[PDB]
Amino acid sequence: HKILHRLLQE
Amino acid sequence: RHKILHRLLQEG
Amino acid sequence: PVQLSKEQEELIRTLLGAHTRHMGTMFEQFVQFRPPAHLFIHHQPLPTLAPVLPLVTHFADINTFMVLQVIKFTKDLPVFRSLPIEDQISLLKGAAVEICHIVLNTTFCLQTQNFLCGPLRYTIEDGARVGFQVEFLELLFHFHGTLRKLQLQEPEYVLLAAMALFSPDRPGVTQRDEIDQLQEEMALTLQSYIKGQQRRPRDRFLYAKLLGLLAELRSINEAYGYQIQHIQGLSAMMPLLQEICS
Amino acid sequence: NEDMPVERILEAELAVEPKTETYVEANMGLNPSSPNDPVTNICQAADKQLFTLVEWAKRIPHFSELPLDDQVILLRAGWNELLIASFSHRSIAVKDGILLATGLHVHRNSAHSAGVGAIFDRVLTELVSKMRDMQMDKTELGCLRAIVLFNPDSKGLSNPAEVEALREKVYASLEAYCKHKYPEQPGRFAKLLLRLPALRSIGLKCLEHLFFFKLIGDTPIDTFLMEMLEAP
Ligand SMILES: CCCCCCCCCCCCCCC(=O)O
Repeated sequence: HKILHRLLQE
Repeated sequence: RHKILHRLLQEG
Repeated sequence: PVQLSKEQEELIRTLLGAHTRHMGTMFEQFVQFRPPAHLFIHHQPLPTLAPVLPLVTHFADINTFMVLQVIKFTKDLPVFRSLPIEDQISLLKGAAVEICHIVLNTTFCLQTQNFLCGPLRYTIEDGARVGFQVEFLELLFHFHGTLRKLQLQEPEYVLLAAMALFSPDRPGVTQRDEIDQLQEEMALTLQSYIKGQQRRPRDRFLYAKLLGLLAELRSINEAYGYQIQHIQGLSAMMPLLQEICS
Repeated sequence: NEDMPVERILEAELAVEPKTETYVEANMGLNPSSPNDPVTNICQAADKQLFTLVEWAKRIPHFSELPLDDQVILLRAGWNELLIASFSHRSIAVKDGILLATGLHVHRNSAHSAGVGAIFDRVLTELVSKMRDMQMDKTELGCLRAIVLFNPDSKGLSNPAEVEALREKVYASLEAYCKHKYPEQPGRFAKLLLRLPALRSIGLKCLEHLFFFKLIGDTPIDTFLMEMLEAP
């Protein structure tokens, strides 16, 4: 799940 | 078309 | 500890009238569907290499039979018999399955995590043997853990059944006005009983949680339907369900 | 229950929604090449509203506190019913139509004409209609969009008792704001919950559609949206 992970972080 | 159900819901 | 009007009183009196006459005690009848031996002798599962078919023919037998009682149940209803056939059908196709689980859970043993239907005791690998994908059974079993844990007095159980049933949003419904208000009606009749909790061994937001479950039961209705087709010929064995899931 | 501030909720809702609410009409969608093809527009709108869904989640009391994987779980299996109820509420300000996040109204006619009438009508009669005939404010919406977020029963949840903790807190705040703000109607808190089973079914049916345009449909699906759907 590339996209989902990045968002929940930044 | 929904044979048995029709059948069933008929009467007692 | 709230009231239950003169109407709400009779509502519960007729739900059980038809429930005790058709469901509830139907679990002690499962034994007459040529139940495999290992069910009686719960001290061990189906032999690693035994034939499965004897069991499956029992499964589809009590399933088709259960759905039959659910129907016998809805006919002992003035209001349901009062709905046009095209809707009774849409309400049965939409509720029927959900309604079975609801009743079923009353036999569920919290400790063992098994269904004790009289002398028989069904476990989670039985369903697995019958072919049901793992997750479905995992999901489906959590549901009952959750539901049984709430501890719902018999009446608290029947109402919920009614609520699953009288859902206006079901596809095919034609008098969505009547059903929408029958739904509005049930919902309320139960919210009253919940507040009138003599012993408070249960939750505060019981109702609020129960809806989560009526919602989960929807997920369930749909997931089961996919199961009994993804399973070779099984669908064929219980033509009644086949229509409920059509 | 002061721990879950309704003000953070409504503030999170208010943070989400656009600042420029303009709307155009979508053609009857008979060609996947028109700048207004119905099917295609909803997928363009769901990709978009999926991004903003993340932030809306964040801005919800305590969601950032949760483990990084329990966040993804609750989202992965919720985004659907989330985005749905969002636009359902949003579209109360028009009749027989659906207002998109891309700033595009979608008539009931362009629906049937594009094959997806049945589900459209179910949204209308089950969510939108229902909300309107009950004046549910953006704060009440928020509590519901939140309760969906807090589905303890998710599969793979590292802590199903912890997530069920949050949902009982909102259960409190919500029944509070209701019996508070709307005293005349007591059982208003529950009226609001009645729409949950419906949102589920509606959520499920909506999925199938989405799977269908992927599998079949030439219908161009995009990134964020694509990733959210992965079930045989
Ligand atoms: C009403 C149309 C129903 C059939 C089409 C498929 C629906 C699934 C898409 C999820 C909804 C995205 C909504 C974006 C928004 O908030 O504007």
